[PDB]
Amino acid sequence: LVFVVRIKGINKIPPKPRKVLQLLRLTRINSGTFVKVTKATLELLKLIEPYVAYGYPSYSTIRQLVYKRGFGKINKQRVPLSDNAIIEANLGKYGILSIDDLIHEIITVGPHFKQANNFLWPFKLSNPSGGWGVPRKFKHFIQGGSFGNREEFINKLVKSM
Amino acid sequence: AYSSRFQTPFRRRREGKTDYYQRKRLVTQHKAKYNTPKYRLVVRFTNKDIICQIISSTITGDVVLAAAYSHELPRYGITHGLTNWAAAYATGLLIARRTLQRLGLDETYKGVEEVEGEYELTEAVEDGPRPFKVFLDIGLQRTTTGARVFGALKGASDGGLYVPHSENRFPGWDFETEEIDPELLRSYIFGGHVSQYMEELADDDEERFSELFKGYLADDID
Amino acid sequence: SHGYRSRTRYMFQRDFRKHGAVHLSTYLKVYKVGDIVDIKANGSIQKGMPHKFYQGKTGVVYNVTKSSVGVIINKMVGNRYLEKRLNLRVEHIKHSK
Amino acid sequence: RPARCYRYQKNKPYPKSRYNRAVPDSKIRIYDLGKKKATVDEFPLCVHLVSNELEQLSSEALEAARICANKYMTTVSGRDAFHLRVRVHPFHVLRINKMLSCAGADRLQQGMRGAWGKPHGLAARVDIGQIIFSVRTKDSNKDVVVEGLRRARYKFPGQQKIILS
RNA sequence: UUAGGCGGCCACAGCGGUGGGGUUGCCUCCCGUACCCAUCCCGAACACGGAAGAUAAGCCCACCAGCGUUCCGGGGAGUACUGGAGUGCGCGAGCCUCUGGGAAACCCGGUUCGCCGCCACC
RNA sequence: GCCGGGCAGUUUGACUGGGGCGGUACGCGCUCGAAAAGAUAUCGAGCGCGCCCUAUGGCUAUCUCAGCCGGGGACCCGGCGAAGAGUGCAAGAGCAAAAGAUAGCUUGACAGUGUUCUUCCCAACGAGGAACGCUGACGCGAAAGCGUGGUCUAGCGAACCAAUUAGCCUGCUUGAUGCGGGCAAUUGAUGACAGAAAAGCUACCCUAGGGAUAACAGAGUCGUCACUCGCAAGAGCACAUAUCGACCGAGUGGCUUGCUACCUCGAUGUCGGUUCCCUCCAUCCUGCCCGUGCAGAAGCGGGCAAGGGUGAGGUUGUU
RNA sequence: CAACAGCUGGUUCCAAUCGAAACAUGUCGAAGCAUGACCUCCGCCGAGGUAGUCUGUGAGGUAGAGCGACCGAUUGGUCCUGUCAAACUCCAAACUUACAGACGCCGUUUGACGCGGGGAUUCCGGUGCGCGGGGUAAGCCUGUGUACCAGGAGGGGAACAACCCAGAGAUAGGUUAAGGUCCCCAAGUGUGGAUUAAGUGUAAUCCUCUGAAGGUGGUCUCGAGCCCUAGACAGCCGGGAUGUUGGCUUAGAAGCAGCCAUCAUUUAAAGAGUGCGUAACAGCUCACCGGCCGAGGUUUGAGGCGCCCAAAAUGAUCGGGACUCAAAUCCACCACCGAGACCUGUCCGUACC
Repeated sequence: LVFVVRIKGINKIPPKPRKVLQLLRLTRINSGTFVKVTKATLELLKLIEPYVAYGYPSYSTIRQLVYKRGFGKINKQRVPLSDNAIIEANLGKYGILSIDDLIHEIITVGPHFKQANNFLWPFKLSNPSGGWGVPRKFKHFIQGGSFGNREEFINKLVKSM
Repeated sequence: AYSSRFQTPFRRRREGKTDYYQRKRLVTQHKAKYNTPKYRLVVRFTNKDIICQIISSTITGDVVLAAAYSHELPRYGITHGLTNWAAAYATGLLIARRTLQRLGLDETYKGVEEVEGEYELTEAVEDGPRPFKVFLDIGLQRTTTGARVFGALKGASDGGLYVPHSENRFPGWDFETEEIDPELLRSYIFGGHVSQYMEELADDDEERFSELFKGYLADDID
Repeated sequence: SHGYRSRTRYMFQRDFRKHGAVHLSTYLKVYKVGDIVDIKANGSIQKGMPHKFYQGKTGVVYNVTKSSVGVIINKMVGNRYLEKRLNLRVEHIKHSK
Repeated sequence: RPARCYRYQKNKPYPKSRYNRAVPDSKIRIYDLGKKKATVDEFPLCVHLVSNELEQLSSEALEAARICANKYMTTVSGRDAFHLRVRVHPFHVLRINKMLSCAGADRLQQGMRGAWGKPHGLAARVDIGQIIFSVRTKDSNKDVVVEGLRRARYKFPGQQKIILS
């Protein structure tokens, strides 16, 4: 799996990309969506590699961002979408414990956000940190740059929104 | 090989067998017992030997239903040279009455015939004897006037198979005559060329071969 | 100048190994009704040739007119209509992936 | 002169003799120096002449910078040692402002389309690291030939590296 | 097919070279022009007719790598080049890092002296 | 009928590194430019067509060259010889039992009517062109089949009017005759080639606009111009470097020139001169110095340095 | 007569949804039109559609490369050897592209895709980047793909259409982006380390920020060669034998223009001499010899900071002040500041239920 957050905005480029930011979802900055690593995937993210952060979050680092920014088809109450507002205690959308268990199945593979407990992407992240890498997107991770992968590189970024 | 910069054309090519740009020629007219990948009433020439084949192509195959090749003649018939036209009228005539109608000849197969009202019965064919056919391709060879290639065609024509060809691009007769000029129909073989080499000093016998042909048109074994 | 043999240069041309006449089999092969066929122009052909623009795209064969098969790119031209005019021979290749 | 809008490649092909005529002859004497024939290649001591730049030296550039080069190679007793090699030829033709084509900078003239520059000179071009013109013999002296090319470079638009044998 | 005919792919099949095979089953070379037919002149070829004689050509079979070609190992080379990103460097030309791809020449060693389809056939 | 700017009305095109002169990139074909689909500009590079052919068309049958060598630069015999000798014409492409050659036959270079593509990528638009059918009638072949002109892409032209081809329709109450009007189609021109019947001057000029576009000045630029630096071939009797100093390379200035066609055409007053102020170097003299191919004298070259100084007349509007 | 103009100017209330074209074909046409592309509105239709990616089946000859593969250029030698191509190709990408399936996204009350109809505006464009063609070049001319300006606010860049962040309902709290934290000015006179002495520099990009083929045993860092405890450098200090000016040559030629020879003697050692030098000598030097303590020495390449090739016009400049174990530069790093972006409360509009 991967987590995608679009650090760079789409000032105007590129057009083929930006198309494939949307379609992921995430039509904004600092938004975040979970993608399964598969073909018909991996192609798109690679295309949008310079735009966004990327990588496996650790789970229990994905639980953190589910609870804070979570779901609901329609943004509304039960805003926290905690375990209670996840798998149906009673009748309702369900799946598992409605917590880390949720971001357990997700991390391995399916189910997807909307598929179970049909509340969909995207994550709406705050974007803070002391700062993100060096300001301005650059070549990549091995340089001042938020670019690319690392399990516990997207952990910090994912953390502190 | 070479640097492989070049590509070589061969298939049948390389060493010659078939031609191309011919043998494609033949084929379009779907002929053979049935639809053919390549069909003919092949005529080959060998020193001291003439061969007639006949058959539609296969993916791998190029089968032949019935063959001639004076050599077998005389099965019945007689011992003489086989490298002459007479005795290359006989075959290609003997093949006819083998390929020509025995195993099967022109497009005749079990089941409904190819689209078109066509029925074939024993005896003269109804609705025209016209449907019998094969195209005869000399292989690599040279078209000449009365040439054995053509001659092979002449018998193995009046053998029932009907092949296109052009008259006046044959030996006439004489070299290979008809017994009687008023009736085209007859089995006819002549070897006049050699005959009259001497007058009838001795040796050659044209008379013997008419003998052969007599046997050919008739109820004979294989 | 302007004409069918416009700037083509390579697209039309077939070189060294495959030069001369081509096999009959391709142009004899029959396709029937909606069959997706690619279009191209094999060089060494002098008939049953489409234009030059539009060569390379697939179209769906439809009925045959004269000795030539309606096919051509039945398919769309650019992002557009399947406005199709097809007059291609079997000589140009058929088949689908 | 000066060579400025001459040796920077901001154009593309030709030379093409078909296309062009009235090319000036090169003023670059033979590109075969020293004793030829015998393989000089058997030698101690090696080479030089590396461009370290982009391109297009004119024949005006090479022909007095190369025999200038040879001149102080004469030290090795006329006909006795080394062979000098030049690499690339001045094929490449350049044209200069003949007011009819376009406007502004050269290879543009007056009007639009029209006079391409009229033929005036030819220059070979080179890459970042190519050997402009090399060859050596046994260590005749410390390296007279190395001294050669000192002078050889210093009449090339590029900064040439001596490069050790 | 202990030798054939028609092909597909169209050099892995090309170039060159060694060895083996038949005599009446095949392919030829071969023998010979009365005929059909033929050479701006020649039965050379084309065409026809035929088996006295051969395997020497061709052809078929086995094989050789020197050249050409194909593919592969290892080296060159993760080099040259490059899609995406960077308050990384440099006066600048230009370079670098991260990410995703990735060559050619040439060298050394193997591979390749066709593969496949239909038909007929001691 | 002829003469007839004496007089009247008009026209006298477009493109175009402003305009004009030159040219046409004004209709059309090929290679490249063109960035490996398609499309793609310039007064972009190379170069062609506005015909020619009754065979140089169509079909069928049959199918060895340049050149070299040897034997008697013509010709005859032999050998070598995959192609260096074709296909009307540009370029590019196609072609070998052929699309090329030779021989024979033949008129499909036919009439009629379509489908489609092109013209005009995408994406509408005519003439024209092409591909592929059918109906009818032929040609050649044994037959499949080929032939809708010349292997493919240039060789083209509206409406009105006339002439021409075959049959038919029709002309004002009516019949006959004459002479007309029409349906389909062929030929005749518009090359500024999707078609007006068409020469110039204006400094006597006028209007509408344009900085969409020139002259003058320009802020940007710095090829040009001025000056410098690096390297130092060479010359200077010997001696690179007292002095002179090429080739090549790197710069600085913004005094010349050019470019920008960027600024202004509801207007930024021309050249030269004059008068009056300030400045630049990169110093001509003067001060203080270094070198010398510095005896001295007179110089030559270099350094610091801008305090001060650095004119009068003859020709020419002249600078 | 209120002449006509394709030319300049002007054309007066609020708000909400969508939102261009500066291109193609024809035109006595290029300061204009028409028809297409493109914008909008309305009616119809009915279930799929395809801006992204992956795979499959196809199209391709540009980059590069190469030419004992055509072609045409282009060296030398007695087969070796030296070079090239916009109008070359035995090869050959990235990549663009037709079609299909898959995932994604989208559509069936927001009706897509598409069909028919009404209304346009528009056919002076421009800039950045990539690829270009012309030209010495241009804030040049002319293409192409794309994003932007035009018609786009707000934050940054000293100022500044298109450079960076960023695409914007009102109001509010919060956190960041670009960029910045010595002062002017919010936030550091931040940490570990090193370079720089030129005020280099404090200048991403660029008409705009120049600098190409002056000097520095100031100091730091890195590399390479050679010499050393058989005692180097100083390494440092001191010294620079007889035949003989070797023979020849030459005006001269005496160790040192050149040719030949390079012996012998006396020696602790000393070449018929390593370089400088003279007209030739002389003279200096090595080469060569003696002494001296004891450990590194010397030659050279590169980089960092600082110091003292490179000329312009009213008053110098990195935005300014001013800064040097930095407030410069490079390698790392920590904490902050800082938008209308992102998060968050309420409200408004619009669409839909």
